[PDB]
Amino acid sequence: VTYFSSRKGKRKTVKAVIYRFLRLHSGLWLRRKAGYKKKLWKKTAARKRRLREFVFCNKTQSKLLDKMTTSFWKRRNWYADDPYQKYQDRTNLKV
Amino acid sequence: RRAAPLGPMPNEDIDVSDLERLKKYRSFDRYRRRAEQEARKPHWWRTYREHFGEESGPKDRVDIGLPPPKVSRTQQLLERKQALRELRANVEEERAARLQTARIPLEAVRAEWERTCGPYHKQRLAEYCGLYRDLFHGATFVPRVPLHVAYAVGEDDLMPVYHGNEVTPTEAAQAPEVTYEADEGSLWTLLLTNLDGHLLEPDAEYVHWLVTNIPGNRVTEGQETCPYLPPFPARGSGFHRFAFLLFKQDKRIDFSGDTRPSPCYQLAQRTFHTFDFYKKHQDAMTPAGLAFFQCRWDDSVTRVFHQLLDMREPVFEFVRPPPYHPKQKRFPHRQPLRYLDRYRDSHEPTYGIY
Amino acid sequence: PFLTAEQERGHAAVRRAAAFQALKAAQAARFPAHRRLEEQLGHLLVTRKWS
Amino acid sequence: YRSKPTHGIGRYKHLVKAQVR
Amino acid sequence: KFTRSRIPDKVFQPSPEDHEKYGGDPQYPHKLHIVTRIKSTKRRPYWEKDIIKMLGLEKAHTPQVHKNIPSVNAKLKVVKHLIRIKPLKLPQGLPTEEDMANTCLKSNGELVVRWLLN
Amino acid sequence: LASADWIAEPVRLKLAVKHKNRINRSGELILTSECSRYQFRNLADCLQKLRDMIAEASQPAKEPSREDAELRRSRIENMNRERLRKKRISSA
Amino acid sequence: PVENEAVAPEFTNRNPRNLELLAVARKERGWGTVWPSREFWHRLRVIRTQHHIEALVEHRNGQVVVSASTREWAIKKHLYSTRNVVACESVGRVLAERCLEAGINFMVYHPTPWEAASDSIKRLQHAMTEGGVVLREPRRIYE
Amino acid sequence: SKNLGGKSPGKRFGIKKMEGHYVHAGNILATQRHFRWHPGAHVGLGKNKCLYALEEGVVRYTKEVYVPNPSNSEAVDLVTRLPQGAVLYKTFVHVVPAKPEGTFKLVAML
RNA sequence: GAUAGCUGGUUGUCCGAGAAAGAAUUUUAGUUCAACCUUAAAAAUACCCCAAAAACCCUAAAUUCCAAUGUAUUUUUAAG
RNA sequence: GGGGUGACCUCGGAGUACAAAAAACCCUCCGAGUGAUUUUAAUCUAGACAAACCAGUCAAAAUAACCAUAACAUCACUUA
Ligand SMILES: Nc1nc2c(ncn2[C@@H]2O[C@H](COP(=O)(O)O)[C@@H](O)[C@H]2O)c(=O)[nH]1
Ligand SMILES: [Mg+2]
Ligand SMILES: [Mg+2]
Ligand SMILES: [Mg+2]
Ligand SMILES: [Mg+2]
Ligand SMILES: [Mg+2]
Ligand SMILES: [Mg+2]
Ligand SMILES: [Mg+2]
Ligand SMILES: [Mg+2]
Ligand SMILES: [Mg+2]
Ligand SMILES: [Mg+2]
Ligand SMILES: [Mg+2]
Ligand SMILES: [Mg+2]
Repeated sequence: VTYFSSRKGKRKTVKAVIYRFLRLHSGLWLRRKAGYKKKLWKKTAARKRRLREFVFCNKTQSKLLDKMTTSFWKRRNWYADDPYQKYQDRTNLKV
Repeated sequence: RRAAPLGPMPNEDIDVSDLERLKKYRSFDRYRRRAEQEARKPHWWRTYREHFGEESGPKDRVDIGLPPPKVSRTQQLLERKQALRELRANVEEERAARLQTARIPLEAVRAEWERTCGPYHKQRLAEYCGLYRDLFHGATFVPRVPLHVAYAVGEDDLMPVYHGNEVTPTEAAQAPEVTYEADEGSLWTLLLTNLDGHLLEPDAEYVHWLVTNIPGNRVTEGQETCPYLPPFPARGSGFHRFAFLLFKQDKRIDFSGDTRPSPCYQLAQRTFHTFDFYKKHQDAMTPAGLAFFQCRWDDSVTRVFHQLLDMREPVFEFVRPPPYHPKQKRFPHRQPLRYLDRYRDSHEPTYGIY
Repeated sequence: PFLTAEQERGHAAVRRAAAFQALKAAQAARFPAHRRLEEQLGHLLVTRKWS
Repeated sequence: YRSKPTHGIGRYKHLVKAQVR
Repeated sequence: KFTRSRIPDKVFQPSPEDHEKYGGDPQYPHKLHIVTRIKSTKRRPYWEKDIIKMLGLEKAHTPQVHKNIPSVNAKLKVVKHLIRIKPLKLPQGLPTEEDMANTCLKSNGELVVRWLLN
Repeated sequence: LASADWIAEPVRLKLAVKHKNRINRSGELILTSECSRYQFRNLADCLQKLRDMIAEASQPAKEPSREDAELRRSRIENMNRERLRKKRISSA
Repeated sequence: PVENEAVAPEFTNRNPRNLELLAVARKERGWGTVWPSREFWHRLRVIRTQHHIEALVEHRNGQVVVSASTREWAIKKHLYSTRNVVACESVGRVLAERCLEAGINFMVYHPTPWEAASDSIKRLQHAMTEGGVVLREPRRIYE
Repeated sequence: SKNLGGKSPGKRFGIKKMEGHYVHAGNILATQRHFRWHPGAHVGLGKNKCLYALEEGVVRYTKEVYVPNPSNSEAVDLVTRLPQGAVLYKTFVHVVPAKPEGTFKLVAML
């Protein structure tokens, strides 16, 4: 992760994270389950459902992704007909 | 580390040596009977009944009722053996039993059952339905004398009221008729009590029809303390129980504090306690007849609530407790995307400052 | 012993509850102190000269 | 459990054996 | 493996001669224990360290008063090989609120209420 | 409901027969909406339910289809209590 | 207001039969490993000895609700050969009548795979079905 | 040398919830490879021989009798070969429901 | 100013608290997590824990969960 | 138990690890890199085990068809 670029002198970001992740404004990161397209005929139905289902990440990986992504991808997004717009925020988090 | 057994071990009586000489059972049915018989013994370890409410095991129930009809055991057994021999002497009965073509006089069976063993079955049925636990809380009686209650739905339509039947207020709107064998030298009292339906006090019950000083079997000749009131269960909480209690008394009981007026359309006045009533009239009254039945809500209850009682029909509902959800964490690990839907207050996008 | 296990059942619990509540209050009273005008206006006294 | 007084209550192999001069 | 040592209850059965040997009351047990830590906490297990900390015996050679209930008696049995235990004796009864400052604790195990009268 | 003049007499009678379980004793039909948090959507749902009731009361081709999984028990207990109701004895 | 208008919304129904009739009671799901399964509200039990036949209806707690035995004098003096299929059928009809009277309509019956093929037990089940008492207790609402 | 594959991580096959713990619906009470604890009231049996509570309450363990399923030929033969005084006992795990079924609340006084 | 998982050096005072290893790795000379630990903030239950309980052929020291009781520590949050 | 040579590199069972869990050795023995058959065994979602992470395990209720009373595919130590 280039912390100081050579052209503009800013901090770049890796594109693998933006390709295989999605940042909610609440700080959580959404990803796909590893292996949801490999050898489906050898796996059980419950395993196929667990593979197809989405999952969240923990604090360490969340901070890693926050360090690997710049300030642009951490903005607030209001997309037209966005399914995750309902999940952009957090409710009833008594911590 | 080993410990000492706190009592006899289950399989320590049989011997281990020479198992071939020891007789065995070869029937799964016999083994099942043996296991079910042994499971009912008061073991010393933690069992299923102790944890799932064996009702404190043995219960010293007070018996408040008439003594059993004293019969001659020898003569009864001799007559029964003679009847059995006379029955088995027939050849036509054996032919019918071989051809599997034989019927039974169910009416005579019902009559003889009510005469000899109906009381105990009705007692255990009332115990199962929870009659005595709510009428006396410490005592169960035996319905020695029978009691046939019947409602009239028309000209030739008669609905009986057995121990635990389901009779709707549509049939129960009019006053029922009671029948029971009794001589013309005693006094009886009939009391119809609704155990479920009191809105304010859960530990109290309603009275629908109380008539005392019944000369013999003539129930109409007796003076009625409270006029008959049709059942009125709530629409939400259904299946209430209504019990007909019959008490035999020796003296002419007179009471003014328990006297109800002619309209008697006040639920505050129709607030009864069978325990207190029996405490008051314990010297003379003895319970001998019992007839309880189930009653749920129907279209006829609205009329009783509006015209008679002058009340708005209350409606309940069997609402279930909300499902449990753990404390919401900051970073849920390996949880589905719907994890935020389990703590969502409402399915509406909330725009705070925008 | 003086007492038995069945006699000591919850004989001193209000004291434990009060001590735990006092600990909770002492931990909850943790907060930055007050900043008064004196702490800022006394620094000017370093140049207090004789006229 | 072994340290409990009810130890060996499920013991049954000593009741059946399933394994002349 | 070296683990905790369950002490059988037979060892804690007093003999008819131990009462007269240690000067104890055979009928009425004592009410309060004076405990004083003798040995150290080093080279001792972590559970013994926790017990000796929770019993309020950090400062060595300083007496502390505790109850006589089986609850604390369990811990006292666990760490019995590290403390001296005496029964608290009250020759002048429980001190009132007017003598809380003039009390004293003698070495033999008694609590005098009026100490250093003028 | 009895003063609703914007509906026909058979429509009013069919509504009073069907939805009598939610009618107050003073003859006031009541509709209630609590799904959404917006009073506008609540009123929209109430008016839609009223329209559905008007339609089901006005369309004469309603065969009145009823469920079975929730009515089998009622039918069985009805037949069973009728088995005892079959006693024909003069009374009153 | 009206003195009879009070409601006290927290209404308690002390009747143990209420939930069992409303089919919202707590079924005893579970064992699966031992037989028979104890997931029901009422349980039919047919005990066949070499002399007498007993048809009992026991609750999940173990208490007998309604019972019909060939030892009873009513059936004993009316019927011969208390062991035969005619006896089983008569006991079944009497138990069906007593169940209709007591108000119990749904019960379970789990016979062995060999007793289910018997002649007396089949006719007993047929008589119980014809008498009005139907087996296969309803499924628990929100089980 | 001659022994290979002797290394394998532990499966954590043990009892999860002890007697007295307040569990909810769905919690795995105990896992096992062989039948060591049998389920009882309100305790289901997964296809991997796991025991899970079905109702919310308190967990208990009781020594009870064992009546096998008549379809299990092995258990039927064992029962038929048992002597006249033998009754099989097992350790059954139960869940005593503490929360009531439901409540009757007033909706509207019509 | 090539690169070094490798060696060597790394400059004032005092005080507080302070850790010896489970998992991956062309990996065992190192790295990245976990468990401990440090810095600030939230809360409330924390360790000792009698009964009672945890398998079937025989099997010890003791284990795991829990009252009360003695102490105040424990669990999350943000940086590490 | 220095390298080289020999052997191994992944997964499961039993003992080592006697009783909740886990626990290594170039410690001792079994094995697996699939076959046979038919009941071809789904969606969605409570709540839990295990675990650094990736992964693996379950599973109440609700859905359409089969009895209107099952669907966990079975067997081969079934565990791989
Ligand atoms: N891994 C580890 N090393 C330690 C710990 N404490 C001290 N050391 C190391 O031990 C050495 C000092 O030895 P000591 O003075 O503790 O006897 C130093 O190399 C130091 O880094 C510890 O807690 N963990
Ligand atoms: Mg290993
Ligand atoms: Mg191993
Ligand atoms: Mg350099
Ligand atoms: Mg290296
Ligand atoms: Mg220091
Ligand atoms: Mg770290
Ligand atoms: Mg213990
Ligand atoms: Mg505790
Ligand atoms: Mg060497
Ligand atoms: Mg080589
Ligand atoms: Mg865990
Ligand atoms: Mg289901």
